[PDB]
Amino acid sequence: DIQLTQSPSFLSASVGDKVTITCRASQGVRNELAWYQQKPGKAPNLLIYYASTLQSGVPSRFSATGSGTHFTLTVSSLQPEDFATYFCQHMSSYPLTFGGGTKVEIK
Amino acid sequence: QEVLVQSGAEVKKPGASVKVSCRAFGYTFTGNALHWVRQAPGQGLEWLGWINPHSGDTTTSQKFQGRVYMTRDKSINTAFLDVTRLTSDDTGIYYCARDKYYGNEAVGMDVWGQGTSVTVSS
Amino acid sequence: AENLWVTVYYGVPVWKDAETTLFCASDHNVWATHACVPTDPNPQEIHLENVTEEFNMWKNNMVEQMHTDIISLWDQSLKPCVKLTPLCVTLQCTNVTNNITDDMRGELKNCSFNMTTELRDKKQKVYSLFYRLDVVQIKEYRLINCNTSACTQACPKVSFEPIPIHYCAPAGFAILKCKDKKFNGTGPCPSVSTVQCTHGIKPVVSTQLLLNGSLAEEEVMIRSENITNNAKNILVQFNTPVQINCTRPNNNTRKSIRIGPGQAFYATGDIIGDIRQAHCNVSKATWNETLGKVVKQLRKHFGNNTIIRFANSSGGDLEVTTHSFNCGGEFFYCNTSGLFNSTWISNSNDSITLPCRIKQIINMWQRIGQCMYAPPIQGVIRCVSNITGLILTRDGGSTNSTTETFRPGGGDMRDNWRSELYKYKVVKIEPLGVAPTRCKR
Amino acid sequence: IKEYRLINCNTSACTQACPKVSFEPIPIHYCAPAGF
Amino acid sequence: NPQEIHLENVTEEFNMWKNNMVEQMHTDIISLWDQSLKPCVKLTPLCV
Amino acid sequence: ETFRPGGGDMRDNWRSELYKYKVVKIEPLGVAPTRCKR
Amino acid sequence: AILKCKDKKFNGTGPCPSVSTVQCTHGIKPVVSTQLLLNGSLAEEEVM
Amino acid sequence: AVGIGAVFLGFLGAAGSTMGAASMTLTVQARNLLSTVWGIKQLQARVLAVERYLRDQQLLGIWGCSGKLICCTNVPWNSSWSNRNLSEIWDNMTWLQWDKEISNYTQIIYGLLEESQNQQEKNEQDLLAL
Amino acid sequence: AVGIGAVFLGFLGAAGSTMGAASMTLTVQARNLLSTVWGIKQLQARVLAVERYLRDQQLLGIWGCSGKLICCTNVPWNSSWSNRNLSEIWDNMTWLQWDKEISNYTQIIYGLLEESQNQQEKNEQDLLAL
Ligand SMILES: *[C@@H]1O[C@H](CO)[C@@H](O[C@@H]2O[C@H](CO)[C@@H](O[C@@H]3O[C@H](CO)[C@@H](O)[C@H](O[C@H]4O[C@H](CO)[C@@H](O)[C@H](O)[C@@H]4O[C@H]4O[C@H](CO)[C@@H](O)[C@H](O)[C@@H]4O)[C@@H]3O)[C@H](O)[C@H]2NC(C)=O)[C@H](O)[C@H]1NC(C)=O
Ligand SMILES: *[C@@H]1O[C@H](CO)[C@@H](O[C@@H]2O[C@H](CO)[C@@H](O[C@@H]3O[C@H](CO)[C@@H](O)[C@H](O)[C@@H]3O)[C@H](O)[C@H]2NC(C)=O)[C@H](O)[C@H]1NC(C)=O
Ligand SMILES: *[C@@H]1O[C@H](CO)[C@@H](O[C@@H]2O[C@H](CO)[C@@H](O[C@@H]3O[C@H](CO)[C@@H](O)[C@H](O)[C@@H]3O)[C@H](O)[C@H]2NC(C)=O)[C@H](O)[C@H]1NC(C)=O
Ligand SMILES: *[C@@H]1O[C@H](CO)[C@@H](O[C@@H]2O[C@H](CO)[C@@H](O)[C@H](O)[C@H]2NC(C)=O)[C@H](O)[C@H]1NC(C)=O
Ligand SMILES: *[C@@H]1O[C@H](CO)[C@@H](O[C@@H]2O[C@H](CO)[C@@H](O)[C@H](O)[C@H]2NC(C)=O)[C@H](O)[C@H]1NC(C)=O
Ligand SMILES: *[C@@H]1O[C@H](CO)[C@@H](O[C@@H]2O[C@H](CO)[C@@H](O)[C@H](O)[C@H]2NC(C)=O)[C@H](O)[C@H]1NC(C)=O
Ligand SMILES: *[C@@H]1O[C@H](CO)[C@@H](O[C@@H]2O[C@H](CO)[C@@H](O)[C@H](O)[C@H]2NC(C)=O)[C@H](O)[C@H]1NC(C)=O
Ligand SMILES: *[C@@H]1O[C@H](CO)[C@@H](O[C@@H]2O[C@H](CO)[C@@H](O)[C@H](O)[C@H]2NC(C)=O)[C@H](O)[C@H]1NC(C)=O
Ligand SMILES: *[C@@H]1O[C@H](CO)[C@@H](O[C@@H]2O[C@H](CO)[C@@H](O)[C@H](O)[C@H]2NC(C)=O)[C@H](O)[C@H]1NC(C)=O
Ligand SMILES: *[C@@H]1O[C@H](CO)[C@@H](O[C@@H]2O[C@H](CO)[C@@H](O)[C@H](O)[C@H]2NC(C)=O)[C@H](O)[C@H]1NC(C)=O
Ligand SMILES: *[C@@H]1O[C@H](CO)[C@@H](O[C@@H]2O[C@H](CO)[C@@H](O)[C@H](O)[C@H]2NC(C)=O)[C@H](O)[C@H]1NC(C)=O
Ligand SMILES: *[C@@H]1O[C@H](CO)[C@@H](O[C@@H]2O[C@H](CO)[C@@H](O)[C@H](O)[C@H]2NC(C)=O)[C@H](O)[C@H]1NC(C)=O
Ligand SMILES: *[C@@H]1O[C@H](CO)[C@@H](O)[C@H](O)[C@H]1NC(C)=O
Ligand SMILES: *[C@@H]1O[C@H](CO)[C@@H](O)[C@H](O)[C@H]1NC(C)=O
Ligand SMILES: *[C@@H]1O[C@H](CO)[C@@H](O)[C@H](O)[C@H]1NC(C)=O
Ligand SMILES: *[C@@H]1O[C@H](CO)[C@@H](O)[C@H](O)[C@H]1NC(C)=O
Ligand SMILES: *[C@@H]1O[C@H](CO)[C@@H](O)[C@H](O)[C@H]1NC(C)=O
Ligand SMILES: *[C@@H]1O[C@H](CO)[C@@H](O)[C@H](O)[C@H]1NC(C)=O
Ligand SMILES: *[C@@H]1O[C@H](CO)[C@@H](O)[C@H](O)[C@H]1NC(C)=O
Repeated sequence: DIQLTQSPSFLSASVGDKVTITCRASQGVRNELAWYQQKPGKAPNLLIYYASTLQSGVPSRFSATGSGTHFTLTVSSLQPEDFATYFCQHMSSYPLTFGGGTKVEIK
Repeated sequence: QEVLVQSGAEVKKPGASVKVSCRAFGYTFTGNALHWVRQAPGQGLEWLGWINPHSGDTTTSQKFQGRVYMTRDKSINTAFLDVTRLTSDDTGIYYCARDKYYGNEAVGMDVWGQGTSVTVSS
Repeated sequence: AENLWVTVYYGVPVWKDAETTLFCASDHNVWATHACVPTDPNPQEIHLENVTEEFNMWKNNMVEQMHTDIISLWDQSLKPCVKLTPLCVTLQCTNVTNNITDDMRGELKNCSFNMTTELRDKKQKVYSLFYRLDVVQIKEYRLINCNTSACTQACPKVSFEPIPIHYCAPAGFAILKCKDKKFNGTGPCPSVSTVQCTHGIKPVVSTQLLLNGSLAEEEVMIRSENITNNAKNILVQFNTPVQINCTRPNNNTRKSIRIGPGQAFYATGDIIGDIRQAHCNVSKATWNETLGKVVKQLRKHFGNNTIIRFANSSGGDLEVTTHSFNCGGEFFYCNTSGLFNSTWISNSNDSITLPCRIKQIINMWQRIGQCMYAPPIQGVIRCVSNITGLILTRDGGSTNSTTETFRPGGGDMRDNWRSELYKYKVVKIEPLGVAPTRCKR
Repeated sequence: IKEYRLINCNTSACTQACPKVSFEPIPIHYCAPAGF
Repeated sequence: NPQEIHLENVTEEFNMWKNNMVEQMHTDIISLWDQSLKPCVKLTPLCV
Repeated sequence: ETFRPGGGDMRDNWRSELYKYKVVKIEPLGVAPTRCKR
Repeated sequence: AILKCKDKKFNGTGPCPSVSTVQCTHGIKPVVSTQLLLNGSLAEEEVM
Repeated sequence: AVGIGAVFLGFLGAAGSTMGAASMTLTVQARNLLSTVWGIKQLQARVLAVERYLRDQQLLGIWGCSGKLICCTNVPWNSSWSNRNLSEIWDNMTWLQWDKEISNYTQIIYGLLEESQNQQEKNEQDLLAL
Repeated sequence: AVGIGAVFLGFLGAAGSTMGAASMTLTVQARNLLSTVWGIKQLQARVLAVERYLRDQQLLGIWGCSGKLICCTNVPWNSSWSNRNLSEIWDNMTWLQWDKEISNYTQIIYGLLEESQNQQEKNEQDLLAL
């Protein structure tokens, strides 16, 4: 199994600020990472696939960068609907694993 | 228009077997690989496995091998997940998800089912 | 340097707009299902990702084909039935005044006439109850159709109830379906699928109100070939149906008169009990909210501050000036004056009753010299339908006034079929293609 | 009905068989199409 | 000169009571009987 | 045992002549295992 | 194929040496007449 | 990433997929090209489908591509028909776009293929004579 | 002398040309072999044309000449059918005269070709088994 570590575990920020979440992989993942957003009592939604391509129907504020072992998800301008749990998931080799989880809350 | 609908919540005793259904609308059922995932209460997601709806090929996490099985019916467009020998660690929300599956390889879990809650306790 | 050569590919997924003959599929009726292939229990729909197609409901050949097929089936359902040529005789008619309401005075005529029998050299004096619309004075009367053409009696066992029909293309042809909600029937559809054929479409024959049709998924839909042209009919599709309850409460009696060898004419003997007008009921609050939705959707096209007025039909034949339909064998023509009568300014259990007149001599399609006689139906008849849409027409629309007037319309059943085939088109597959490749033979 | 009528009158009209047409049975062979 | 090919070693299931040939022959004979009467006099006046 | 004459349905008359005949459709295509490889 | 004889003076029977293949024939008017052919084609060279 | 094999998209599912990706499902489209007044229109439709299928098969046969879904030919690609290189055809376009672009350069290619096939047949006959 | 390339003579323009010259327009003839009471006779004609075309194609296929306009075969030419040498067949005669001469020696050659093709198929299957 490949371990994915997400930082910060908990984060508090206000609307209009910039939030960066770092997902680190023990082994190498060229571009096969996906960023997911999950809200309380609801299934997750696809924000990013290929670690650099924005999913259709997602606001343009979301962006992703990094390849290999380092990846960063950046939200330039927070919104009231963007405060929820964020996961990073790799699919380079079996078994697929998700990140520990980063919860973003309004200050 | 792509939607996945699963069976209702289930409560089971330890050592039993549970079936989770997942039917699809809005897209060709045999056109995308279907992942099965679980999330425990207050924990992260844990990927049970995935299945090819067309050829029926399945790949399961190595820790689950020999305990969870997967099948698909094309006539009515459903995937069945059989989880046997349940324990109190298996309680949580199970999700079936369609994969983008560009280039015949995993890319992202774009469409997710509303999920089903399985509860195991004596 | 490129070194490219022709390469032929067969089975390419490419199609072109084409016109072909579709065939009927379905799961005694006028709409003959005995000559239709069984419908597959599990119809297959292939959702074409990334495919954006061009659609135009107002030039769809499917509507013309459906009109032609429906007319052909109607004609073929009447061929093996009695032709009432002997019925064209002088009729001695009196008024039916036994237990009639103030709105039914002169509506029914008790007409006695001589008629042929099974023996060529014998005559029988019989009588029947005809409708005021079905007879014309020459105390002597004649059937309305006599000076135009003979009428063919509809066979009593054949049922007029619409049955769903699926229109499926031959080999090498594909039916493309537009899955895009809010689609107004014309333009680019980005969400497309291929279907062996459409959902079951019921050939409901009606005017001024689309009955037992499909409902819009999101909101009320306004569709027109050219909204700015008042001469073009406006098709309104509801998202919530309006229940309409139509009844003829006369306890009609049917009697058979042997007019020849193996030929029987079905006359109306005597109404058992009180005689009162057939009518329809529509919920007042539901109709008001539906008209409010229609006004909201029309304001998007005719301005945000315009006054939207619903008025009566301008005039013409009884078919177009009234909501004409068939309900359990009998042909109703209902005065929809309580419905399209209101004004809207930008800013309970009671129901609207629409009186209706029954007719037996029917010219179903807009034809002259081809008429059908509807046999009377035994007993009271009551039926319930969904109003799912409207066929409207804009009155004038000059720049002098800011008020927009819409009146009910119809008559042409092609609009009724267009309301169901708006999201469908037919294409022919072009499997052959040529491309450049480095490969050489 | 000394007054009579043809038996078929109260059921349907009768078609007279054309006199030149013969009712004598003729042998007939029932043959399958290609592939059968 | 009709040709008959005698199939050696071939054993086949037969059932005269479910043969569609009988139904086809009945339908065709009825159709021919109807077709032989269409261009003939209809004795409607005879009902006197 | 009592036997009485019957008839009326001409399908029996045709069946008396077609009793020894039946219709089949040829299935020319077949698939078999064989050592040869393309 | 519809073969047309282009040979003038041809009397309708025998070998035609000048021949063509046409997609199909010229427009022929179905004129119903007796004792006189009306609105027909004319011989190119002389009375035939 | 990891994969679990190929998938089936349906009769025309690959219409939106690129030309290179759409060439992976030729058989899927190929299979479906063959399958008292209404007994005539039905028969007319069946006959017309048969004629179209046989016209396509005849064209493929007289081009020397009989029984082939992808067929190389000896006819060179005249640059006037299309000046686009492979990088912007097979990976950045759909067959519908190629069809709309090339539909006005079709019959000439067909005639050239027919003549080339006839020349190839004559050349093969000459070669086998030795 | 000098020349400016080939020419097109039409659907049957090579009927009068020699057999060798007529063999250069096979595709021209091949192309044109496929394309309430009166809707039946036309349907019958189209169906009949389809059956004739498919009969020709089936014969060519079972002779091993599928998708070929000129096809060499393993069947030797029995001298009883014709004794004329090639000098007086391909350069001094037409296909019509050849058909007139050989029409009484047709079906036997067809059967020989069918059996030869079957034998070739069996031999190829045996060869590929090794
Ligand atoms: C929109 O859809 C709704 C719902 O589908 C339609 O409303 C239904 O309409 C049908 C047909 O009108 C109706 O079914 C009839 O119900 C009657 C009362 O239950 C029955 O009596 C009647 O049976 C007679 O007619 C059949 C043929 O239609 C015969 O097969 C049958 O044997 C009966 O015929 C006998 O009786 C008659 C009358 O005495 C006699 O003349 C005959 O000789 C024979 O002796 C039908 O089953 C449904 O009940 C309706 N349902 C509702 C909820 O209203 C509506 O009409 C549609 N709208 C439009 C515009 O089409
Ligand atoms: C419908 O169109 C979209 C794009 O318009 C198709 O998605 C695209 O699919 C291709 C390959 O299938 C992707 O290319 C990949 O790019 C990544 C990153 O550059 C690379 O690592 C891979 O090796 C591959 O080349 C492309 O990114 C992707 N586009 C998007 C926006 O996701 C889609 O497949 C089409 N649908 C069908 C049914 O064909
Ligand atoms: C119709 O038939 C005539 C003759 O029957 C064809 O004309 C002939 O064409 C051939 C070659 O096309 C000529 O051959 C030549 O022979 C001379 C002999 O000296 C030689 O020097 C040349 O090099 C060439 O080989 C032949 O002479 C000629 N015949 C005549 C009388 O001129 C004609 O081609 C036929 N039409 C069609 C459409 O095929
Ligand atoms: C229609 O007219 C006929 C004939 O006048 C009526 O039938 C008569 O009814 C009376 C009783 O009301 C009888 O005494 C007669 O013997 C009947 N005559 C015949 C010829 O039937 C019939 O009642 C009238 N019906 C209506 C509705 O007015
Ligand atoms: C049915 O026919 C009879 C006669 O065939 C009609 O009775 C005749 O009526 C005329 C007036 O129109 C008189 O001049 C005759 O003297 C009457 N003859 C007899 C024998 O009564 C009768 O009116 C016809 N019935 C209807 C309803 O038209
Ligand atoms: C009138 O409309 C209602 C609502 O659309 C119809 O009731 C639906 O019937 C379908 C059957 O195809 C069911 O799947 C839905 O669940 C029903 N919905 C409701 C709210 O009842 C009704 O059948 C229509 N009646 C007619 C005669 O068309
Ligand atoms: C919709 O209908 C209007 C009304 O006819 C069209 O506009 C008219 O076009 C004619 C063409 O000669 C002019 O004479 C009129 O002056 C125009 N009137 C107005 C109010 O524009 C319009 O072109 C139609 N739209 C489409 C898309 O065909
Ligand atoms: C249409 O509505 C009218 C009321 O405006 C109905 O008339 C009532 O019918 C019921 C039948 O159960 C009677 O009990 C009432 O006495 C009637 N009242 C009045 C004022 O007429 C009529 O039945 C309705 N018809 C339909 C088909 O819905
Ligand atoms: C049309 O008819 C239907 C059915 O008869 C009516 O619906 C009934 O309404 C009554 C009174 O509200 C209820 O008690 C019944 O339970 C209803 N039955 C059904 C099946 O819905 C409806 O109200 C009528 N509408 C009009 C305008 O007359
Ligand atoms: C629509 O409403 C108008 C206004 O009520 C109707 O005009 C009436 O027509 C009748 C003839 O049947 C006259 O007796 C009335 O005097 C007219 N009213 C007025 C105010 O002049 C018109 O007929 C209605 N249209 C339909 C199709 O019913
Ligand atoms: C449709 O109904 C309206 C409303 O009842 C009719 O208009 C009435 O017509 C009568 C004439 O018989 C007048 O006496 C009333 O004053 C009118 N009332 C209104 C409100 O306009 C209309 O005539 C009916 N349509 C037809 C064709 O008869
Ligand atoms: C009668 O014959 C004359 C002469 O052939 C016809 O006139 C010729 O008409 C054709 C039209 O197809 C022209 O091409 C010729 O130039 C005309 N020639 C002369 C001398 O006028 C005339 O049309 C014929 N009329 C009829 C009714 O058949
Ligand atoms: C029948 O009644 C109508 C209306 O009540 C009247 O116009 C007509 O003159 C009456 N006919 C009679 C009594 O013959
Ligand atoms: C038949 O009569 C009606 C009314 O008498 C009239 O309106 C119609 O024009 C007539 N039709 C013919 C064909 O004479
Ligand atoms: C509505 O119809 C008009 C007709 O010209 C068309 O231009 C427009 O695109 C349609 N609406 C949408 C959302 O496509
Ligand atoms: C109609 O009349 C018949 C005969 O009198 C009776 O049996 C039936 O119940 C009546 N129907 C109604 C609705 O009154
Ligand atoms: C139309 O509405 C007006 C309300 O201004 C009312 O007075 C009139 O009676 C209505 N007429 C009909 C036929 O409903
Ligand atoms: C015709 O009359 C005969 C005897 O009179 C009777 O048996 C038969 O039922 C009648 N048929 C009809 C249709 O009235
Ligand atoms: C004229 O017809 C006769 C009929 O036998 C035929 O022999 C002759 O050849 C024809 N004329 C010409 C010039 O061919």
